[PDB]
Amino acid sequence: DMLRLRIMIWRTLATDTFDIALPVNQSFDVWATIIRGKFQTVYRDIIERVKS
Amino acid sequence: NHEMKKYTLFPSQFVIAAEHTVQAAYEAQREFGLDLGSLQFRTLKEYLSHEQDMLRLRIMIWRTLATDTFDIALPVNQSFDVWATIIRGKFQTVYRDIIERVKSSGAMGMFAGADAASFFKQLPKDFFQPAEDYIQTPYVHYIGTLFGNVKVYEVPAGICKNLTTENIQFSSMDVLCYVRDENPGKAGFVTGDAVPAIPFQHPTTPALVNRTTLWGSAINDMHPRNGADYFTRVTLTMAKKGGLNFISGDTIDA
Amino acid sequence: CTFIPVTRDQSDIYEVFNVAGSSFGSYAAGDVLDMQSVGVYSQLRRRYVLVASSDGTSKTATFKMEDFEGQNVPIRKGRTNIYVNRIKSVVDNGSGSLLHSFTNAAGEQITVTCSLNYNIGQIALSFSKAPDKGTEIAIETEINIEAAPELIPLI
Amino acid sequence: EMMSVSDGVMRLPLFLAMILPVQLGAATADA
Amino acid sequence: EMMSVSDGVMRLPLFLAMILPVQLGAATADA
Repeated sequence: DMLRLRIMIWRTLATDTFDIALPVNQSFDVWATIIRGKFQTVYRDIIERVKS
Repeated sequence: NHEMKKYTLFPSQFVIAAEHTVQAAYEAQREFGLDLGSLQFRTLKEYLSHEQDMLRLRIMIWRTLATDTFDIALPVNQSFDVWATIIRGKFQTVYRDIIERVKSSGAMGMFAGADAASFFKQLPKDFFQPAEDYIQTPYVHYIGTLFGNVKVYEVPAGICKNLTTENIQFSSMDVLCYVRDENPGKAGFVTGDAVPAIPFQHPTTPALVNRTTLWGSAINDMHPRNGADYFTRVTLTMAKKGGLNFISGDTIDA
Repeated sequence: CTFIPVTRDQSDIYEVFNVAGSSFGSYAAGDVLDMQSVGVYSQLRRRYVLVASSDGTSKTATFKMEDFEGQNVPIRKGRTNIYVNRIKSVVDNGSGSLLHSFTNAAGEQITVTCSLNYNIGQIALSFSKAPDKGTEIAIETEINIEAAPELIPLI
Repeated sequence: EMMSVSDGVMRLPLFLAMILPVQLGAATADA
Repeated sequence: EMMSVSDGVMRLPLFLAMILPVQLGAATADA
């Protein structure tokens, strides 16, 4: 299992960055929506590259 | 007094073909069991339609003149309802300009990029109605409707880039708006089929060659009388003081 | 992870790709055609950009199919149009001519005359006076596949 | 070299699977 | 100039539709 994890982490090539610090004057709903949007975009990109 | 004028239309043609040899067909049959004729026929059949649909979009995007700009970044300390109302008002004004120019009425629609669709998917439930059981695909597909009138379609980033490497200009932040008109004499974009595709099968050549051809005629162009006024191109910027960009989730100069 | 049976040391996988057989239009030989493929192919009505940006001092411009295509291509008669600043004009005269006029930015009138050669697809343009600095010219025509039975794309 | 130890035996490739081209299409007929 | 291939025909146009001007008006009688 540890070797599986090592292979998966080592052979990755795609990278992305996203700041996660919560704004001072914002509730959790807006930040959760933004995070959901970002992750949906990431998965859309992975589906587009894979085409499956 | 009064005066008159005239306009004219005419269709175009298309043609495609495919061919293969007997030895290759027999080799494929013996090795893997595949048949070349059916595969080639099917590929031609799908590719003709696919190219026609892509050419339609190329035609629509190439011949627009109207432009508009807007900033989509959220304010740092604002909720989504107010921003959604502002978006709705801006888009209502944009659509009102089209009706003002063409002096008619009809359906409503819009073309959106990947990032624009991603932003639109973040709107509250009453503003945006997602498509039922929608699953993402890398095609040009329908993702739902917003405001209850406008139907939207998402253009993948790869298709946008493949358009951009041509002379056609388009970015993932660009948005195309259009109005479909059903009036008897007035229409924005017209299409039709003068002669459907006619398959042609040729007998085996004395050189042992099998060949198949397709031919037909159709019309795909914009209406000669006041065509392009039905379309506007809207681009969205992502730079304002005290805002957040969902691409990176960072404050902008604040 | 995904589980697959393994019984021997080597295992082979094969796939098939769609390939543009003929080098024509946007595509070339060996290019892959897929879901996101965009380009002109198997379509006869096409448009080309002649001048991206005028120099402000030229009165003539020539369009030859030998540039945007490999060789000479016949053109159907009475099916050509001229775009000036993405504004189209009437179709050409049947025999050999085309007449078009557009308004200058300062408000003057400029006339454009065109001479056509259908056999080799050559069109010559002449202006009454040089256009402005920022101006583009585009030409829309269609290929006379009847005259040339070849050049039909393949897959 | 010798068949007594490993690597000295020839190997038989095995045909596993075949992949066919995916469907093409677009949806721009609304306008 | 042969009739079989169906290009040498002279071809005839069609009427399609007629278009008339829309009505005019304004709503300023409230004041």
